[PDB]
Amino acid sequence: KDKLNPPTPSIYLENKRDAFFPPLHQFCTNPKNPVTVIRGLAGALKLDLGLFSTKTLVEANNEHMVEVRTQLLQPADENWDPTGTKKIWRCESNRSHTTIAKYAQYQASSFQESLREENEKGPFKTIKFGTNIDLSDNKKWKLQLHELTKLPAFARVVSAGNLLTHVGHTILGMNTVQLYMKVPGSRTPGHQENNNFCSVNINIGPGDCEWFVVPEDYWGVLNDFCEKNNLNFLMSSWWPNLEDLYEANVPVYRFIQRPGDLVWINAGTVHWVQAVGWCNNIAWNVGPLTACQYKLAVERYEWNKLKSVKSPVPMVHLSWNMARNIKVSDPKLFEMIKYCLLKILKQYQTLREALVAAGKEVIWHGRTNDEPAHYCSICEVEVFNLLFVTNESNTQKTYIVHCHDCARKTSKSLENFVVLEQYKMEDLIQVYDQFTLALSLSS
Ligand SMILES: O=C(O)CCNc1cc(N2CCc3ccccc3CC2)nc(-c2ccccn2)n1
Ligand SMILES: [Fe+2]
Ligand SMILES: [Zn+2]
Repeated sequence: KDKLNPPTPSIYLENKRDAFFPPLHQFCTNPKNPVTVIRGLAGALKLDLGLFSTKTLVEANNEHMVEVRTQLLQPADENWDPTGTKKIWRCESNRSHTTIAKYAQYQASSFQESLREENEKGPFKTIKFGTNIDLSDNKKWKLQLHELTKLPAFARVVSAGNLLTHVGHTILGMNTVQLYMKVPGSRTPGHQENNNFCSVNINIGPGDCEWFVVPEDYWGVLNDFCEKNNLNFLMSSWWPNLEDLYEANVPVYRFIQRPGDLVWINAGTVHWVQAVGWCNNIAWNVGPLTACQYKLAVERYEWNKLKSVKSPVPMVHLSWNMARNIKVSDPKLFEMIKYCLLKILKQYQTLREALVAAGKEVIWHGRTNDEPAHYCSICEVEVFNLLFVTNESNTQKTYIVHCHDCARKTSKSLENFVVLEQYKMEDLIQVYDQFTLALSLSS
């Protein structure tokens, strides 16, 4: 069908007025739009993309680390097995490190080589993709990060309407900017974002990228394809065969992102990308305050536990911060948060009471103000409030956190552990009790 090749939701911007017009924000965060391409965004805001050019990056921080992915240059929208015999999803890629200076030299020489060749099944040539360049340090990237404060609020790295701002600590690559340096054929394999959070991606240019997008509600079909073909959906590198998807009645959105175009990847949207030319891209996550975002983040948080994968967004910690600090006025979002908090509060009460009835002391430990969420050092599950720490780590004040189950598996009666409490019961009950739906007259 044509229903399987739907048009891309696309907003065409001319000026600042268009960029700050509230229907834009609403269009991006509408769950019916799996992706939104905001064309002409950088030009409309007079954003200086030059601050993210390879030449500028090399001058700024020439020894900055780059995670190199070495890949094969595959034809068009396809992915062939090493031998060029059949199309497959798997596309593993070896990792190494280099610096911005060294990668720049390669990106530039690759272009010169192409010019010289233009004046002259596979097997395929090898290319290198410069990935995951960490732009978190404001003292190294001051002008770069400042330029991105010119965006409308809903798309910024930091804003009051961004759940990731309410986490209250850094989640590298989500509430900090990552940069990608590309040559033609550089591929971002298929995935969903961490905990299904929206992503913002700006192409710096000078060349284009081609994007492939599948709506969130078809992710199970792709997960099933992965399980059938011995791939881990979450953790392996795969490039979907478009003929498999068409045969499975999965719609695929496909489009070109030109320099200065902003791509909004909506919550839980499955996507993959290839560079058509030589370009750089910048990206980060945003978590709009909508029922759909919160729900999908919680679903993936729980799915991650079943798949034994760490959630980079600590959804327990975040939910308590939301209750302390955000006046929520959408009834649907409100009820989801309230439901989650009650579950958390009740499981904590059940556990705390079992510990006390077993004669185990609970030690008042408290918390530092900007202290991150904790995860179990063994199984990597988020641990909230009651921290299980060995007698030795407690004495040494390293406070290495375990969850209850992992502690119990190590030390049957918890004789090797102390139990540390970061929040008083009465304080958590109050935050819950005082978290009520705020009235807003708007839709
Ligand atoms: O191509 C762009 O402009 C966007 C790149 N986006 C990426 C890029 C990226 N990587 C670079 C591409 C790549 C190439 C080859 C193998 C693996 C990977 C994954 C890491 N990883 C992720 C990622 C990872 C975990 C959760 C959410 N997102 N996203
Ligand atoms: Fe990503
Ligand atoms: Zn554990």
